[PDB]
Amino acid sequence: NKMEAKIDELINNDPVWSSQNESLISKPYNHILLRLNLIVQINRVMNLPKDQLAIVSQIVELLHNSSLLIDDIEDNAPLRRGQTTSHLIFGVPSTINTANYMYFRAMQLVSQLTTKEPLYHNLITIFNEELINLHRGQGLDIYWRDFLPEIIPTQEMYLNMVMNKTGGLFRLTLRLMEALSPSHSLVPFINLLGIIYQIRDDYLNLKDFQMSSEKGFAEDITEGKLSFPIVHALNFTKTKGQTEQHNEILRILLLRTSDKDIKLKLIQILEFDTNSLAYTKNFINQLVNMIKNDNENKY
Amino acid sequence: KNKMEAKIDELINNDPVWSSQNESLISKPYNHILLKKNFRLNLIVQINRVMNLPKDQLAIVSQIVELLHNSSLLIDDIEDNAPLRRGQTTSHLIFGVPSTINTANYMYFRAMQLVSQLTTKEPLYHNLITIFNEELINLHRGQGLDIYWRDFLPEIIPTQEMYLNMVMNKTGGLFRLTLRLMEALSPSHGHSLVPFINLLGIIYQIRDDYLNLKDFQMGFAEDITEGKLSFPIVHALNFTKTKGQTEQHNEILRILLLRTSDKDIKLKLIQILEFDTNSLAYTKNFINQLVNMIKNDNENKYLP
Ligand SMILES: CC(C)=CCC/C(C)=C/CC/C(C)=C/COP(=O)(O)OP(=O)(O)O
Ligand SMILES: CC(C)=CCC/C(C)=C/CC/C(C)=C/COP(=O)(O)OP(=O)(O)O
Ligand SMILES: [Mg+2]
Ligand SMILES: [Mg+2]
Ligand SMILES: [Mg+2]
Ligand SMILES: [Mg+2]
Repeated sequence: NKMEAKIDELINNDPVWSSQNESLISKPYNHILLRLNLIVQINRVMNLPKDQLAIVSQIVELLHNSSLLIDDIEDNAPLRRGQTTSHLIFGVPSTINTANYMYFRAMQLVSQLTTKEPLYHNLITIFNEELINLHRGQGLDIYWRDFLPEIIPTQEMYLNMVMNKTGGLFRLTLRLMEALSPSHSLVPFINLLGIIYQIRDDYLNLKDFQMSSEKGFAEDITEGKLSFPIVHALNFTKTKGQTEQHNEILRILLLRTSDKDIKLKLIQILEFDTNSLAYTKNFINQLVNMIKNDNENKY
Repeated sequence: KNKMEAKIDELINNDPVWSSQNESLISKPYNHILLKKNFRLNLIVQINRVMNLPKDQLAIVSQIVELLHNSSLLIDDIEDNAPLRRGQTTSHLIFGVPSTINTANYMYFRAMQLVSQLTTKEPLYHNLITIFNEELINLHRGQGLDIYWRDFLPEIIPTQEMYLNMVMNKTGGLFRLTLRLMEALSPSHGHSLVPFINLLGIIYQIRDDYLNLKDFQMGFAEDITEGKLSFPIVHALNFTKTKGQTEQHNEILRILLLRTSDKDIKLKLIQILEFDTNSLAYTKNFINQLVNMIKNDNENKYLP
């Protein structure tokens, strides 16, 4: 009976959870803690009170930092922001759980943006839709990389995955803001910005290695990722009939090598053989021009 | 310059592109575990006898539960480095850890979208999202504490109480989630059945822990390989500690820390549990006491 009593108290109450415990499972997340400027610039247009902007901001940082914990497991990364990745320190298991834990903490902050039922309903739908999109882009990015060469994505395919994957968070922040704006839509512009952002990340990952084997590590090659330059090189070589080059590119990616000279041979293949690096640079300026060269404010 | 801008223009002005083919690719890890219910759907069907939801609504709740459950297994298996799930090879060993994690997470939000099709009644919908959000936070708290104890062993040796609060959260979360949504949707229903569903969740987990050691002794006893702080183990470790049985307490710990697949060694542990601590007999008596609170609930305190 003393057991059955202690048990009756257990089941007739909320599940117990201390802050000691909160601390123990937040380890992976706190470690990565060791944007915004953008949210501020856009708010000049949305005019959200500071209190509400703060929450939108905490929400995005929670989803973002969490994404990195996961992406680093998925991409098998050893370094983020210059430190060892959380999963290498605390393990893949805790990191997955903590990161997924944070997704829901973020969802939980949404009920603090409003007390109005209809408005709340739209913030949840937005949250849910963009998260579904983020996983869709990420899903494809991982599939192409891991089942290569089952699928050699074209430039258009890569661009759509980028819309979902990177455009996803950009759109979630904006759409939340537009829905809260007490005050055309900026989504298209934010979509373009996300694309510019992802192709630039892809680009610099290799450029900061071709210039200094101590500026970047061209980790993307190690991961075997189908970056923008890589997608350009694989299609270019197939189209120009460069079978050997096409195949050597695949081989190097499939190796998942940390060899600096092998990574540098691939970067130079993109440099002189396929001109993927020039192509990517020029593609980035063109995308930026669409913006800088918009006097009619269509963006 | 000009045709490339035309295409980028079309691209950024449209919703993100997604095909049915892409959906198949992203679902492979999921559809793979589907080849594994009429016992999860059974309890839902019986409980509806008390909640009386319109069938199609009941189907949605149902679909939501298959998604969360199945996706949780995809992740638990990665998290527990399990080679087998219900007989076949786990998805992460076939499709890889990356796709598996992502596909399971993708399903979490798919399940969340289903929730907003259970009703459009603004008030009610908020209670459904709160419930969903609340139980997923709890499930993750339980899961995180179970993983922590296992991966940090022997830093913290949980007590029985501790193991039970962890269970309320972990396993009880999906049970409560289902129940609470059903109850909030109910058109009818007496006292809340959460307490009963909580007790049901505890029985289920401990039963799971017990059977995993007992099906081996009679089941590969994977829980030993994983180094999991199960109910019998939590009992063996505290019992031995309390009896100042130093060398057995340590031998238990050495074996769990071996993360071994050696049947001889897994057996050496099961025997410490039978002959030294009697943890298996003790776990058995515990499940029985828990079930008796149900079989002897003439007052209908927990039962409907
Ligand atoms: C926002 C959110 C909750 C997302 C959940 C799904 C998820 C893990 C998305 C990945 C987000 C992302 C763009 C990571 C970095 O991309 P990358 O692969 O190029 O990695 P890098 O930043 O190191 O270049
Ligand atoms: C419901 C949901 C969305 C969950 C997501 C988070 C997650 C990984 C939950 C696992 C829940 C659970 C009790 C799994 C099995 O327990 P176990 O560790 O004893 O493993 P086993 O049941 O295979 O023996
Ligand atoms: Mg990455
Ligand atoms: Mg990535
Ligand atoms: Mg498990
Ligand atoms: Mg587990």
